[PDB]
Amino acid sequence: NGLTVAQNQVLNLIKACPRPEGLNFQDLKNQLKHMSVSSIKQAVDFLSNEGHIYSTVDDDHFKSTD
Repeated sequence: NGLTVAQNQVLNLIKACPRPEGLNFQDLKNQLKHMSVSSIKQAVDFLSNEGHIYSTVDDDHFKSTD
């Protein structure tokens, strides 16, 4: 899909979560234990800007764009 392994790791987790509130940054850290905070943030920022994910009504959680 053009995304890097890191970007896909983050996107796949967000996609795989059907909960209405989505995943927060702590959830990402907890599930991507081999990825640094900076690397996760880098991937999230990219996915957000590209439009693959968005921040929910709650200012700190992430969901996949349908």
